[PDB]
Amino acid sequence: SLSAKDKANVKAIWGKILPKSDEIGEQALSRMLVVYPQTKAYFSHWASVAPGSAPVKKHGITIMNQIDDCVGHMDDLFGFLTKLSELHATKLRVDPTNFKILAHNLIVVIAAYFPAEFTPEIHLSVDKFLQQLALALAEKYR
Amino acid sequence: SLSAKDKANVKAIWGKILPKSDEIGEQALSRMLVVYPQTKAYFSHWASVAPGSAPVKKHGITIMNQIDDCVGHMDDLFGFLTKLSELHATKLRVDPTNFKILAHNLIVVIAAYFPAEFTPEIHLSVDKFLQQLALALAEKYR
Amino acid sequence: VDWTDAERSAIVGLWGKISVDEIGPQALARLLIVSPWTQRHFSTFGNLSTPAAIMGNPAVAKHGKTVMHGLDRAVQNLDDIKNTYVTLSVMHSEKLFVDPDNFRLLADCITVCVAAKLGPAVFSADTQEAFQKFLAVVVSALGRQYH
Amino acid sequence: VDWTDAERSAIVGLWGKISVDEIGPQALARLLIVSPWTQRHFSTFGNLSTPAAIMGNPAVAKHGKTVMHGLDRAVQNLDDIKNTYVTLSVMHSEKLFVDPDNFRLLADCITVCVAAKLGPAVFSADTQEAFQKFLAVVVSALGRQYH
Ligand code: HEM
Ligand code: HEM
Ligand code: HEM
Ligand code: HEM
Repeated sequence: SLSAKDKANVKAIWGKILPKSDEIGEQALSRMLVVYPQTKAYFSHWASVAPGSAPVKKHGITIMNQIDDCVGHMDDLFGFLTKLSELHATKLRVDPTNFKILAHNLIVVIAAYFPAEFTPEIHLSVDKFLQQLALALAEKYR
Repeated sequence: SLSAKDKANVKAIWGKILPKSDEIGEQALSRMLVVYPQTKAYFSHWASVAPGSAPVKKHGITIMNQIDDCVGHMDDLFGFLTKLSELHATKLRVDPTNFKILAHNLIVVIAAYFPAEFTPEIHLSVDKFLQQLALALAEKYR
Repeated sequence: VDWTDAERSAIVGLWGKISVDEIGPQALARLLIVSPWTQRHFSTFGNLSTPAAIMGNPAVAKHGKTVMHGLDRAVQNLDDIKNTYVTLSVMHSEKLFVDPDNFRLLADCITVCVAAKLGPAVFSADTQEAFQKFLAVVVSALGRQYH
Repeated sequence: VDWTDAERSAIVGLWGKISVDEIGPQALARLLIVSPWTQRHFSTFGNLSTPAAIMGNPAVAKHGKTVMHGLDRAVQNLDDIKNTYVTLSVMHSEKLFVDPDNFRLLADCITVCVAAKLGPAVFSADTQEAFQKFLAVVVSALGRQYH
């Protein structure tokens, strides 16, 4: 569970992330696909899974918009994510172990874009946030 | 989170487990230690980590007694495990990734002892239960 | 991978006491129920509406046998498992689009079914240690050609 | 392991362009804060009670340097990493009792610190692919002698 300090840290770093949200989403998704190619199994219907390609940019925005929205729902991430959990479980049938893979790549991207701001304490809070987000996405499985 | 059907399935199989609880604990712990020797890092202070040895039998009881009690608290596993979570995190400093390893070995042992009863549906509910138990043990970390 | 003589002996000995034709169908049916996202790949296999339907499904069963006999050549040459699965690996990646994490989940179901079949004395901690090591090498080999 | 020429060049180039004496302390401090159970191994190293204390801790800094210099030999021979770490693996297991999952967590902190230092254009997706592969081989090698 997020403490008040964790929540404050997440909101603070998102102040930096927000103006670059589309680019950060593209970067994070691109890195997930290339660095962890196991994840490509879900995206073979796209015209490309290359970094910076049209489908990757488009879906990078979809992911990051959702994560941006979650920053405003940190008091009840599970309820906020119920319909999206159902979608990933029942419609898309995504093995939920992949959620932490995306989280890792987003962390790497945030570090790359905001090195001075992404201190170990901020990193800890962001990791706690993204782990809870992953669990919320896994909630309606099985 | 567990459905009523999951809870009923867990209680039903625990009716088989309880008369053999001590033996099942020692089998599950023995297999964790031997099959996943990464876990031995936490038990170097014992006289032995050999299957069926006195320290392994004693601690297998400790673990299973706790999991047995959890079956009676399926409506609030997180609350029930709050102090045990803080103990593993702060006193023992166990990397929480290990909790899933113990769960897997317990599942293997239940299958070995109750093959006819441990159907895939029962297995599914037990896995859901042990995954929640692991998350409850991880809840007070960081 | 470096096998100890004990591990080598235990893998060959264990494999020899199970019927791949029985365990395969049980493991695959178990996977589809315990990790149900895996059903993504078998919707053409007929009736999968219920656990009972999955358990009685003859197409699932035939395929479980194929999976298990796929492990035969790994047991046959424990020293060349990486190269044994090259073709199978690209097929599962590029043709079937199977998330390779599901190989791990299937292997865990195979372990459960073998333990249920043989019991805790025959499927001892040391036998499980060797079998787990074997399954991990196989699972790595199956994911090897994913790019 | 079967490195592509692109992977080899990416790893060697990356390693040559970072300051290991800078990155090591950063990564180890990051590990102790983000994965605090790792503090188990460093309680003789002074004050670790707060993030600031860990980040300003000189013993932690020196140790982070030796970790990174420990990776030099892997970079110097990408084709023999398993043998490079055999004795270090025995040591971390039998003398130090380090849970080898912490190797993975440290490697992830190294990635974070390298990304922060180099930025997203120099530490591109392909460079990260190669560096992740490198770290995975090292982590495997460090865990190999645990029994
Ligand atoms: C963990 C953070 C994640 C978030 C916030 C997220 C969010 C989303 C959202 C908002 C959608 C659009 C759903 C709709 O159609 O209304 C989506 C779709 C999708 N997601 Fe996720 N997702 C996450 C992780 C993942 C991961 C790790 C994978 C697989 C490796 C994945 C696989 C997919 C797929 C295949 C689609 C459909 C895209 C398409 O068909 O073009 N998701 N996700
Ligand atoms: C996931 C299910 C688990 C349960 C229900 C459980 C339960 C317990 C309980 C009840 C105790 C006694 C606490 C006390 O002193 O009051 C304990 C101790 C301990 N646990 Fe766990 N535990 C679990 C998993 C693990 C795992 C996976 C590890 C490490 C691989 C671990 C490491 C330890 C250690 C080292 C002790 C102290 C034992 C000693 O020093 O003799 N636990 N556990
Ligand atoms: C122990 C791991 C596995 C092994 C050894 C294995 C092996 C095989 C083999 C030998 C074939 C037949 C290849 C041929 O026709 O030439 C096959 C096909 C297939 N496997 Fe796998 N497999 C494994 C895991 C999985 C998993 C986890 C899934 C999905 C959840 C999967 C999905 C499939 C599918 C969909 C086919 C093609 C079925 C068809 O003909 O329609 N496999 N596999
Ligand atoms: C990238 C992975 C790692 C590498 C390459 C590495 C390498 C090394 C090396 C070269 C030494 C010096 C050995 C000697 O004095 O002969 C060492 C010592 C040590 N390592 Fe590691 N290590 C790694 C990860 C870890 C982790 C994750 C931990 C604990 C969380 C750890 C705990 C220790 C401890 C406690 C010592 C001895 C400390 C001392 O005596 O001052 N290592 N390591």
